[PDB]
Amino acid sequence: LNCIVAVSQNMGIGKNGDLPWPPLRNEFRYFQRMTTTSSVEGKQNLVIMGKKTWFSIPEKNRPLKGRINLVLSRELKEPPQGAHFLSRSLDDALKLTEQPELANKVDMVWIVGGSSVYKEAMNHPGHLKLFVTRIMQDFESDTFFPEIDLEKYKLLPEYPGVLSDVQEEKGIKYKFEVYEKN
Amino acid sequence: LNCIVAVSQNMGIGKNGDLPWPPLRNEFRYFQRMTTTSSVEGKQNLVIMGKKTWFSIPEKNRPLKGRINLVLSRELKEPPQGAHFLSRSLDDALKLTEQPELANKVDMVWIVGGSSVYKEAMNHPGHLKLFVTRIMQDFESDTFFPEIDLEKYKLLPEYPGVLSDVQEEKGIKYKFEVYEKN
Ligand SMILES: Nc1nc(=O)c2nc(CNc3ccc(C(=O)N[C@@H](CCC(=O)O)C(=O)O)cc3)cnc2[nH]1
Ligand SMILES: Nc1nc(=O)c2nc(CNc3ccc(C(=O)N[C@@H](CCC(=O)O)C(=O)O)cc3)cnc2[nH]1
Repeated sequence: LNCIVAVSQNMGIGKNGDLPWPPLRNEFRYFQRMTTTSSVEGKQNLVIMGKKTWFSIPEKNRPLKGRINLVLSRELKEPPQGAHFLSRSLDDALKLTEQPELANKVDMVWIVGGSSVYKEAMNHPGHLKLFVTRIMQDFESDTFFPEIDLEKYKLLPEYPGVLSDVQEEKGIKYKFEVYEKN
Repeated sequence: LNCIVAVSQNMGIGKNGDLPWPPLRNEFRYFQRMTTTSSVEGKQNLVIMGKKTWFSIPEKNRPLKGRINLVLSRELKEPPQGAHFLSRSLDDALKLTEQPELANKVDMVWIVGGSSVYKEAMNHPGHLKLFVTRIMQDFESDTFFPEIDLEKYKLLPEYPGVLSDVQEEKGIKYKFEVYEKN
C-alpha cells in the first residue's frame, strides 16, 4: 500500500475542492508516472480515492487511464460513471484485491485521497510508504494532510526513480519525498 | 439469473455429499454445456456454489473450466485453492457482479447449489429461470431441492438448446425442464 499526496507548506491539500495551488504540469506528470508505472510484467495498479476526489479529476481524465479506478463511498448507491469499482470502506476495498482473480491483475495499490482516506490508511497496520511532494510555499486551504508520525515512518533519502533536488515551476519550489513504515 | 440442478423423484440432490444416482455422462455434458456457453465472446459465465458443493467436485475438475468460480462461505477464512472469488452471501456475490469491471467480463450467472443457495436464489426477486433435470427414479438422499412455487414459476414447454424428449442412460430415464419467474 502506497499513498501519494502533494501538500503545501501548511499541510493543506484542498480548497473549495480544488488545488490550493496553480497547476504544476511536471508535478501532475510525476503523479501520472508513479501511479501508472507497474513493477510487474503485464499487471496494472489500482488507485483508490473517495468521492470528492473522483469528482476533482477533469471529466475528460476519468477514469484515470492505464489504472483500475476504485471509489470509496459509504453513500453512493452505484459507482460514478467511469469508475471500475465501488467499496463502502477502505477495508472492503483492500479485501477485494485479495480476491484471487483480482490479485493476479493488480500490482500496486495507491491511495490518492481525500483527507479522511489518507487518515484511515496512514493508521492501517502494515508496510506502507508515502510519496509526498512538499510544495514549499503557503497556500490557503480548508483540507489538510495528517501529521506524519516520525516514530513510525522514515524518510528514504534515496528512491529508485525519484529525483532528489528541488524542483521549481512558476516560481513554486517543491521536492519529492518518500517515507516508509513496516 | 439461472439455477440448474438435477433431482430425483423424491427431490434428492445429494447423499453423503455425493450424487445419489450413478453418473450420467450425457447429463453431465448438458450441465457443462449450459453453464459454459456464453452468448458473448470475450465474456464468461459466472458459477456460484456453496462450500460443500465446491468440495463435491472432483479436485481435478476444480475450478469448473471456462467459467468464473465463485464460492459462498460464511465461515471460510480465505478462498479454497482454485476458486476465483469468495463471498459471504449471495447478495454480496450478486453485488460483486454489478461492479463495472466485473460486469463486462461476465455474461450469465448460474447458481449450482447446495439446497441453501438454491432456496435463497429462488425467492430472490427479478427474472429467474430454473433448469431442472427430473431423474425419473427414487434415490436415497440426505439433501433435497426446495419445492418450486407454482404460484410463481411457470414451466416453459419449450426452450432453445433444451431437448424435449425423455432421455435414458444406464436404464435411468430423465427429462430436461425449464421454469421461469418474472
Ligand atoms: N503528487 C501528487 N500530485 C497531485 O496532483 C495529486 N492529486 C491527487 C488528487 N487529484 C487528482 C486530480 C486530477 C488528476 C489527473 O487529472 N490526473 C491525470 C492527468 C496527469 C497529467 O496530466 O500529468 C493522470 O493521468 O494522472 C489526478 C489527481 C492525489 N495525489 C496527488 N499527489
Ligand atoms: N443438471 C445438473 N446436473 C448436475 O450434475 C448438477 N451438479 C451440480 C453440483 N455438482 C457437480 C459435481 C461435479 C461437476 C463436474 O465435474 N462438472 C464438470 C464435468 C462435466 C462432464 O464431465 O461432462 C464440468 O466441466 O462441468 C459439476 C457439478 C449442480 N447442478 C447440477 N445440475
